[PDB]
Amino acid sequence: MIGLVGKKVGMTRIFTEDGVSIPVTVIEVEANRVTQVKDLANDGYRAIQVTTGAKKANRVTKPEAGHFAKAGVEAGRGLWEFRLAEGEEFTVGQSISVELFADVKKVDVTGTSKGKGFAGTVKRWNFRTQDATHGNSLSHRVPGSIGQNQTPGKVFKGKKMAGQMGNERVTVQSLDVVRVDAERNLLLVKGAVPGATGSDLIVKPAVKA
Amino acid sequence: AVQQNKPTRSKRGMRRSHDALTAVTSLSVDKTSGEKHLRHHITADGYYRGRKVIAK
Amino acid sequence: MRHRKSGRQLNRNSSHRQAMFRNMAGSLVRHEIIKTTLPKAKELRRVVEPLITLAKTDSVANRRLAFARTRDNEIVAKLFNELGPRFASRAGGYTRILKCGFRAGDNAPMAYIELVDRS
Amino acid sequence: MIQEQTMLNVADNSGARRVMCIKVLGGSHRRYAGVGDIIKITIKEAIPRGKVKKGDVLKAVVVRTKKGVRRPDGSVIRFDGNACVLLNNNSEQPIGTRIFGPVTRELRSEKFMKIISLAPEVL
Amino acid sequence: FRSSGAGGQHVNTTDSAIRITHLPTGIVVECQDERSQHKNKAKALSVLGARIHAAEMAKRQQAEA
Amino acid sequence: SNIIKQLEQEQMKQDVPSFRPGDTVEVKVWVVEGSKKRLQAFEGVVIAIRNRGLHSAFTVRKISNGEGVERVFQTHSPVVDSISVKRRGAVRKAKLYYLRERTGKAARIKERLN
RNA sequence: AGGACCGAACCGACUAAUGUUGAAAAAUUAGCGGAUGACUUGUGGCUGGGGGUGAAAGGCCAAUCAAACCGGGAGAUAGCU
RNA sequence: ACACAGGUGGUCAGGUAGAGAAUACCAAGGCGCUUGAGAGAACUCGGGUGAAGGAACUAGGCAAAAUGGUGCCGUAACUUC
RNA sequence: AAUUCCUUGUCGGGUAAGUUCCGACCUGCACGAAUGGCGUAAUGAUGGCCAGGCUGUCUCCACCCGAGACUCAGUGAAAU
RNA sequence: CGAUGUCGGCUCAUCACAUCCUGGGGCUGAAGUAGGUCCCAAGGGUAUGGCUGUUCGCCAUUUAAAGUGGUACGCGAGCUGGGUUUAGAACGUCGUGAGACAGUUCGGUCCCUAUCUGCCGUGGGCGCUGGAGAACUGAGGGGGGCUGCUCCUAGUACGAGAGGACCGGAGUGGACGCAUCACUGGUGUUCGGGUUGUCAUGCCAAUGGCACUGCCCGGUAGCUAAAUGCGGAAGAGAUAAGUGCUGAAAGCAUCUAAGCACGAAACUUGCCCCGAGAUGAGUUCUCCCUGACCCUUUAAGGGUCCUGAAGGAACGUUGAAGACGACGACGUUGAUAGGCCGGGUGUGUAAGCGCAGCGAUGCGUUGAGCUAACCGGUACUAAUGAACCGUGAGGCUUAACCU
Ligand SMILES: [Mg+2]
Ligand SMILES: [Mg+2]
Ligand SMILES: [Mg+2]
Ligand SMILES: [Mg+2]
Ligand SMILES: [Mg+2]
Ligand SMILES: [Mg+2]
Ligand SMILES: [Mg+2]
Ligand SMILES: [Mg+2]
Ligand SMILES: [Mg+2]
Ligand SMILES: [Mg+2]
Ligand SMILES: [Mg+2]
Ligand SMILES: [Mg+2]
Ligand SMILES: [Mg+2]
Ligand SMILES: [Mg+2]
Ligand SMILES: [Mg+2]
Ligand SMILES: [Mg+2]
Ligand SMILES: [Mg+2]
Ligand SMILES: [Mg+2]
Ligand SMILES: [Mg+2]
Ligand SMILES: [Mg+2]
Ligand SMILES: [Mg+2]
Ligand SMILES: [Mg+2]
Ligand SMILES: [Mg+2]
Ligand SMILES: [Mg+2]
Ligand SMILES: [Mg+2]
Ligand SMILES: [Mg+2]
Ligand SMILES: [Mg+2]
Ligand SMILES: [Mg+2]
Ligand SMILES: [Mg+2]
Ligand SMILES: [Mg+2]
Ligand SMILES: [Mg+2]
Ligand SMILES: [Mg+2]
Ligand SMILES: [Mg+2]
Ligand SMILES: [Mg+2]
Ligand SMILES: [Mg+2]
Ligand SMILES: [Mg+2]
Ligand SMILES: [Mg+2]
Ligand SMILES: [Mg+2]
Ligand SMILES: [Mg+2]
Ligand SMILES: [Mg+2]
Ligand SMILES: [Mg+2]
Ligand SMILES: [Mg+2]
Ligand SMILES: [Mg+2]
Ligand SMILES: [Mg+2]
Ligand SMILES: [Mg+2]
Ligand SMILES: [Mg+2]
Ligand SMILES: [Mg+2]
Ligand SMILES: [Mg+2]
Ligand SMILES: [Mg+2]
Ligand SMILES: [Mg+2]
Ligand SMILES: [Mg+2]
Ligand SMILES: [Mg+2]
Ligand SMILES: [Mg+2]
Ligand SMILES: [Mg+2]
Ligand SMILES: [Mg+2]
Ligand SMILES: [Mg+2]
Ligand SMILES: [Mg+2]
Ligand SMILES: [Mg+2]
Ligand SMILES: [Mg+2]
Ligand SMILES: [Mg+2]
Ligand SMILES: [Mg+2]
Ligand SMILES: [Mg+2]
Ligand SMILES: [Mg+2]
Ligand SMILES: [Mg+2]
Ligand SMILES: [Mg+2]
Ligand SMILES: [Mg+2]
Ligand SMILES: [Mg+2]
Ligand SMILES: [Mg+2]
Ligand SMILES: [Mg+2]
Ligand SMILES: [Mg+2]
Ligand SMILES: [Mg+2]
Ligand SMILES: [Mg+2]
Ligand SMILES: [Mg+2]
Ligand SMILES: [Mg+2]
Ligand SMILES: [Mg+2]
Ligand SMILES: [Mg+2]
Ligand SMILES: [Mg+2]
Ligand SMILES: [Mg+2]
Ligand SMILES: [Mg+2]
Ligand SMILES: [Mg+2]
Ligand SMILES: [Mg+2]
Ligand SMILES: [Mg+2]
Repeated sequence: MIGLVGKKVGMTRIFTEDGVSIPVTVIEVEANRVTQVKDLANDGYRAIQVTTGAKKANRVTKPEAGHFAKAGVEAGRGLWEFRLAEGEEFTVGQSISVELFADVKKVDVTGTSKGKGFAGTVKRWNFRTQDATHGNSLSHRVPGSIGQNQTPGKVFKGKKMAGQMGNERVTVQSLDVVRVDAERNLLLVKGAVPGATGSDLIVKPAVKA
Repeated sequence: AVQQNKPTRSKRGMRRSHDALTAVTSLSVDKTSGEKHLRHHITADGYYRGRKVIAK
Repeated sequence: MRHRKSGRQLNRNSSHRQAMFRNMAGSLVRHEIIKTTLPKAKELRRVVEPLITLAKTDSVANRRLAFARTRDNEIVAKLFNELGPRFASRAGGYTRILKCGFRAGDNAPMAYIELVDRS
Repeated sequence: MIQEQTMLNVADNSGARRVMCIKVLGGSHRRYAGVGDIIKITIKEAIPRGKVKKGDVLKAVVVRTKKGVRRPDGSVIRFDGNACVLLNNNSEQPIGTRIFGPVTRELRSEKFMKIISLAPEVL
Repeated sequence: FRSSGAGGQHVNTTDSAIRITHLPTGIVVECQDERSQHKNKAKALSVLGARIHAAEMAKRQQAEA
Repeated sequence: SNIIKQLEQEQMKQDVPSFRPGDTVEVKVWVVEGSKKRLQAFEGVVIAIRNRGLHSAFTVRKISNGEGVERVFQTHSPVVDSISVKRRGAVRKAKLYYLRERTGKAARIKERLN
């Protein structure tokens, strides 16, 4: 089953009648127009290639704009690709809107999370700090010991060290979809999706039911 | 915190493989005084994009 | 991490920038074109240009604010008398950054920040 | 939000004025206990004669915290004093038959039906 | 277990100290006197004689008196 | 944004009264005990009001049965049935957090008669 | 009145952090103990190496002390490297 | 050894607050410490604040926090008074 | 016990729990009377233990302000 | 021995199975519940405290369990220095004595800016055979895997009672991980107010400087956790111990030799992330270049005049991206940043004037004024006309094709 390319507008809440504040994330999901359907004979697998949004005519390039004028479609801002399942067909310029999610109950919002920069091990891997007093010399937030004495004469691969934290793709799974507001092109999922405000979210229905 | 073998003039030259300067790309020609300057900076005579912004 | 923040530090503590930009907002009003570095000029726009928007209503309450932001009466007597009705219709953008190359002492990117209606 | 070494007030007339959480029950490495959570206490101060005595080791259910509890609409109920009602070691039911001060709606169950049926104001 | 006292570096690494917990009677004897645990296990097995025999000869004089 | 500030102003309440810090407000909240809906009252000094539109709150500090109790009601919540201002108070501060160390004659905030 | 009390100059140097190719071959910063006494300090004098001096630690005697430094015997000697 | 955060005896001692030669801010005066410009990562140093708990830390309340002034009421064991 | 090896002696106090501590017992491995014995008010930058106050000490670290770190320009070391 | 720093702790670990729990079994002197023991199994998980320098240990209290070991009895160019290997001092003791003690006791400097391998990150170069913008297939590699209690089945089966299930389902917790700021909060030396000492603005008034942001009290965005969303799975393949079916060699018996089915948190997948430098350099879609000549040492050759494409880079305005490069947005045909305008929010009734008051002060003007990073707008200033780099139809050989 395909998913739809959203955008994180922000977070707010939906009060029930009961007095239950549901933290929902307003994902606007505009019309996802297909640009290229892929098949087993030509492409080796089955998937559609959707796009969303609009883009400046002096900023789309001629290789990129010729890809859309083949499909008969307005130049969107990106090109995402959704693996089709079995018994599921779409055409070359069909516009897909948020009423696909109108009957699902849990989605998997995949976004590009925030960027914490070069972040040390107390922030990245949740190491403990060393003792802030009792004599500690220049070693309050360091990783400490990163190996053994001469039997491994090496740090092992996949060592938890400092470095870049975030700005990576992550997937938050099984978010309970609260409202499919197809009037104003929205989708409200209960919880905290990755990425900052205004980033692209790739909302797909849940693989784990 | 200190070496055990003197690194060669091969490794020194390879370390300096990225320490080479990139020149100026192109100088922008002003359209009134005609002289060349850095792109988006004023000239050395006080002109910028035609108009005289400050006397010399 | 500097997510969504604004305001350069300029390697100065917060009681120095407030007393550096106050000297620099005065000297930009007094001379109408000053040559400073490019980050100290881009942060000067957030100080001088609100001192000219304050100058569009000559009142005793606004004289005492523009004197609290500058502590120089000659600068306040130029903001409200001269630079007030000089920029009486311009919706912001009261001053102009003119990049002027590099400084021969420390290779700083310099700039001329001038008022718009100077010459 | 009660951890070990927390001095708690006592919210009944079992006999203590000041008890100390020495263990947080219910799981491995468990840090904190909200309301309705069983802690193991020791009695650090007692009324001069009563049902419990200075130095006993027994269980208590925390009925008021200063970190409070968050209702499902996000609304929080903060108190001022960390206070608990002293249960028993075997039966795990309260000792003093008269609760003092308010309790919360997160306390009531078939387990603590006997506390919210002795409290003055169940918030 | 390691010995606990002065004596340097052979103290510091090697164990050379033995505690014996005689399980049914509960009598423990914690001998750390010499530098080798062979002269220090035998001096703690020869004290479980004098702390079990002399505590059964002193139990059958409680039920003698 | 704009879509955020449109999903909020279609779930706000249109009848929140105008109360300030210091007012002895009297909030009647719903209480669902068992399977019955009754309406419990909560009266005390407002010590803070946090305005964010839909996410608005107000902290009410009373002295219930000797023990001081605070409670941060979400203002546009559907569980606050009726906010009612019984007494209006006079303070020169916006968040009355000095009333936490005061009990009795020292927690007297005088009445604003305006 | 006081080898009296609190506390600056001044004399010290108890803890900590920094520093350890330092700013400094022992110091800075936050504290610290004495502060009319067996106190402290200026300027000169005096005691010399098996000797000085030492409220005594083998301390100190010119960044050197279980016997100074400089020259000399001297290219001591070295079954050791 | 340095245009070195050390060391160096005397003399003069203004204002307001203060018991004062403390300390805060100032006068006569003298300076901004001979590398600067950006950036606002880890991590280190020097600081500020902190939810609920308050020695659970640890070799040890190390270090931080805390206490801090004057007037008056009041002040225990012990005591060589 | 600045002395006790066995030893974390045993009993009592304090602790939810106390190899330390305090009070006693004496079976002093190996205290003892000016290489002084035992007391001792005051005093100590003295050693051990406890309690209130207090707090990032810690559960558990979060943020912020400055000096470095990082980048550009100038001068330009070192151990190995 | 021209130095291989040493016990315990702390911070990280990582492997082994002789497994503490969770999983699967056999046997039981296994009725049930609970056990006993043995085989299979390393996927995860595997206490906080009192005393001691302690490892060890006892104890308090948890826990599904608090495994045993390797790794220089891991880990001091990561940290601690209580202990122990120094110098001071004392006691007990031995010695006439200097001194001595696996006897004790108080005090006692822990250095190094990373060249290399290693590892975590992030780039530059060229390669992939014309160049370029994108979208991916996934060989490979990593991450994740823990689990309690309660309820239903059922007070059923079992049992004489006491007690009390397997199998299966539903909740809701601990611990851990990831994302996030809507909420509750922390910070918020860039916002607003109170206030002390002083100084300055000619003075009163009003304000600013400095005293840790002077000391405070609130607090926007941001980042954050204690805050709240989600996660571990289900299934599938082939199995371990184990139980089988049919079944001979061996007329019986037999799970195995031919054949066949079952079987666990392990294994391969499923789930998330990276990923064609996967040189075995892959695939698909799109775009762009259709000029003339010389020369000889004829070839995948140098050179010349014209030409300079798609695109990229640079520069600038910059970013919820960021050490620097990178990545992303924008560049007048323009909301990229600042300003401006309106709002929000925070502080909590500015100044000036008037009045009440002998005055401090109070009140009206007044929810006033100011209001950072926020939200919605607006071209007001800065984002330049160019130029620079990239070229001009893409080798050879066979094959199916082609008219
Ligand atoms: Mg960032
Ligand atoms: Mg720690
Ligand atoms: Mg050090
Ligand atoms: Mg430190
Ligand atoms: Mg090897
Ligand atoms: Mg070598
Ligand atoms: Mg280089
Ligand atoms: Mg910004
Ligand atoms: Mg600088
Ligand atoms: Mg200041
Ligand atoms: Mg020895
Ligand atoms: Mg050994
Ligand atoms: Mg004296
Ligand atoms: Mg000092
Ligand atoms: Mg004194
Ligand atoms: Mg001599
Ligand atoms: Mg000397
Ligand atoms: Mg001699
Ligand atoms: Mg001779
Ligand atoms: Mg010789
Ligand atoms: Mg100098
Ligand atoms: Mg002074
Ligand atoms: Mg300097
Ligand atoms: Mg910083
Ligand atoms: Mg602090
Ligand atoms: Mg705190
Ligand atoms: Mg608190
Ligand atoms: Mg402890
Ligand atoms: Mg501990
Ligand atoms: Mg201290
Ligand atoms: Mg302090
Ligand atoms: Mg003795
Ligand atoms: Mg005892
Ligand atoms: Mg202790
Ligand atoms: Mg004793
Ligand atoms: Mg004697
Ligand atoms: Mg004698
Ligand atoms: Mg004596
Ligand atoms: Mg440089
Ligand atoms: Mg050796
Ligand atoms: Mg040798
Ligand atoms: Mg060597
Ligand atoms: Mg096995
Ligand atoms: Mg069994
Ligand atoms: Mg493993
Ligand atoms: Mg494995
Ligand atoms: Mg698996
Ligand atoms: Mg494991
Ligand atoms: Mg204790
Ligand atoms: Mg090991
Ligand atoms: Mg070994
Ligand atoms: Mg080791
Ligand atoms: Mg070690
Ligand atoms: Mg090492
Ligand atoms: Mg090493
Ligand atoms: Mg030590
Ligand atoms: Mg490197
Ligand atoms: Mg690369
Ligand atoms: Mg894998
Ligand atoms: Mg928040
Ligand atoms: Mg927010
Ligand atoms: Mg807050
Ligand atoms: Mg603040
Ligand atoms: Mg905030
Ligand atoms: Mg002032
Ligand atoms: Mg005045
Ligand atoms: Mg000044
Ligand atoms: Mg606060
Ligand atoms: Mg499975
Ligand atoms: Mg058969
Ligand atoms: Mg047969
Ligand atoms: Mg199978
Ligand atoms: Mg599982
Ligand atoms: Mg527009
Ligand atoms: Mg703008
Ligand atoms: Mg408001
Ligand atoms: Mg004001
Ligand atoms: Mg007014
Ligand atoms: Mg009014
Ligand atoms: Mg307002
Ligand atoms: Mg505004
Ligand atoms: Mg905006």
